[PDB]
Amino acid sequence: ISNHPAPEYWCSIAYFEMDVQVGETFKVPSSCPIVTVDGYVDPSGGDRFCLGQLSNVHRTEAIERARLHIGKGVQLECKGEGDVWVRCLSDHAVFVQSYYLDREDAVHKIYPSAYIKVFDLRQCHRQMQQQAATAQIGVDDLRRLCILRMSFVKGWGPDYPRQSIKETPCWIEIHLHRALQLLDEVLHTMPIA
Amino acid sequence: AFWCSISYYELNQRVGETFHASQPSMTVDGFTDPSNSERFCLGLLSNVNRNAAVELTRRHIGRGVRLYYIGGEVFAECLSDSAIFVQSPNCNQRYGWHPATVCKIPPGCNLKIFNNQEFAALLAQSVNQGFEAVYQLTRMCTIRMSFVKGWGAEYRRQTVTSTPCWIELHLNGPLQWLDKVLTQMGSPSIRCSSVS
Amino acid sequence: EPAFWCSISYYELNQRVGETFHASQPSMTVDGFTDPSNSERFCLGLLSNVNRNAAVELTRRHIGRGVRLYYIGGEVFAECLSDSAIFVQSPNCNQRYGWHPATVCKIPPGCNLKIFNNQEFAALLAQSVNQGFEAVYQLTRMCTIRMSFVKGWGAEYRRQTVTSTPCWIELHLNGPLQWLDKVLTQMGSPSIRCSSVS
Repeated sequence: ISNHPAPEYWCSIAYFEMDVQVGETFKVPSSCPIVTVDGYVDPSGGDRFCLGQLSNVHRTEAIERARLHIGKGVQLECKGEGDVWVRCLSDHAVFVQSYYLDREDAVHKIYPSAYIKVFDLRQCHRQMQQQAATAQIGVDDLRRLCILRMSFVKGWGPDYPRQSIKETPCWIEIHLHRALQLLDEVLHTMPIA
Repeated sequence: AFWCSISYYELNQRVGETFHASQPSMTVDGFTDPSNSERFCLGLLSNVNRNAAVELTRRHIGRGVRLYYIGGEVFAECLSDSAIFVQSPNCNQRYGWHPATVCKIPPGCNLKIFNNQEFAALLAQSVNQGFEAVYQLTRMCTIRMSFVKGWGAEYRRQTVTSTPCWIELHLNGPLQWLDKVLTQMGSPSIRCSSVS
Repeated sequence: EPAFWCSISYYELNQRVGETFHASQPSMTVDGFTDPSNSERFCLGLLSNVNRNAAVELTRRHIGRGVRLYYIGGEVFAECLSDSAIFVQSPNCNQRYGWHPATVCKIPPGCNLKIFNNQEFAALLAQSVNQGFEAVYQLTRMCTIRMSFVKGWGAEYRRQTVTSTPCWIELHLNGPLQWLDKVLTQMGSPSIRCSSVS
C-alpha cells in the first residue's frame, strides 16, 4: 500500500580512478533495462553514462591514457526483477568482480562483444538468508552480495601488477537496488548485535 | 520542499550522496533500502577506504535515529540500541553549555534538537552586531550527530571527525531566513587581498 | 538542446566541496550566501567542509554577490558582482585573443567578460576531425571553464595552479560537450594501444 517493491532505479554506478570516486553516482531508472557506460562525453544522463566527461584534479598522465580507451565501454541490462547482464562493447577487455560468477576470487576478464550474465537475484537472496541464519558477518560484509565492481582496460587480481581494484586507472562500482531491497528485509531478521 | 538535507561522514571523510528530506518525519538508519523518501539508509553507502572500526560501528547503527519536524521544532529519537550524540548549538545555547556541547541521547530517548523561534530571535539581535555576527549564524543552522561513539569533553574523541559514523544536518528554513538578512548586511570592513 | 546548459562544481583548494550544481536558468549566480533552494543561485555560503582552514574561511567571506553567469544566444558571460576580483581560465576565451590556453583573465568588480562562444567552439570542433581521435578527445578541456574567487593564480601570481586557490569552481558546458560526443562516437579509436599491465 505505502511503497515496495519495485525500485525507482535498478542500479547505481559510482565511477572511480584509483581510490577516489570521480564524478557523481549514476542512477539508472528501472524503466531503462539497458545502460551504457562508455568513455565518451555526452553529459545528458538517460541511458548513457559517459566517463569521458568526468573531471578530476588528481588525474595523472597514466589515467588520461587508459580513459582514452574505454571506448564504447560496456552495458548493464536488467532482465529478471534483479538479474544483471554485461556486454563488452569496447575494443578493450573489462574485468568484472561477481559472486554469481564465482559460484559458476574473480577478475573474470570479459572479452570484446561478449554478452554474459553476472548476477542472479534469487541466488543473491538465498545467500543472504544463508548468512542471517548462521548468525541467528555484518551489513558491510553482506551488502557486497548486492554489489558489482568493474575495471575498464587494466586488470588486478592475483595475476597482475595491481593487487586491488583501487589500483586500476579507472573503474566502477555498481549497486543493485532490488538486491538491496531484499537485503533491507533480511537485515530486520538478524536479531540484535 | 526539503526542510533539511543530511550528509553522512566516516571520520573526516564525506561518504555517500547528500540526502534531501521531503517528509516531516524520517529516519537515518544503517539499513539498505535505496528508494525511501523517509529513510536515509547508510548501510548501502560504500567507502572503498573504510576501516574495521567504521565497519564495526556501522553494524550498531541499527534502526538509527528518527528526526522529525513538529511545528517549528526538530526532534531526534534514538531508535538504535546504542546511544547517539548530538551537537546542537541551538539546543545547547538553550541550557547554556559552550555551543560545542555534545549531548548524549540513550536508546529509547529523544531530545528537542532545534527550535525555530529561538533561532529567528537570535538572528534578529545579530543584525545589530554587524555582518560577521550574521555570517556566523550558519553554524546555528547545522546539527551534528554521531552514532554509537561519542566525542568532545568526557570522551577522548575530541572532534566529530574522530568518530567512525556521524551525520550533519542543514536546516533549509533557517538558512533561507539567514540568506534574506545576509543579502542586506552590507560587506565586511576588514579587507582581503588578491595575492596573500 | 540540454535541460541544463551547464553544471558547476565547487572546490576549496584541491578538494571538491558540496554537490554539483546544474543550471536550468539562462541567467544565474554563484555567490557566497546561504539560500539552498534557488534554481538561479548556487549558494556556496551554506556548503560545509570539515577540513576547511583559515585561508578558505577568510576568502569565503569575500565572495559576496559572487559571479553572474549568462547564456545570451550562443555565448556565455561572467560578471563580477563580488567586491573582489574573480579570475577565469577559459581556453575558448583565451584562444580568441591568442593567449597560452592556460591564461587566467582577471575580471575586476563591476566588470564582465565573454568567457565562451559556441560558434567558435563548433568551428574548432570541425577542423579537429582532421587531426584524429586524440585531437578531438582533448576538446573536452574547451568545454570546461575555471574561476577563482578573490585570489588569482597562474602567471602574475605566486599560486600557479587553481588547486592552490582557497575557493574556485569549474564549469562544464553541456551543449558543447554534447556536440563533441556526436563527433567522438565516430572518430574510431586510438591507434597507439594500451596494455592491461603497464
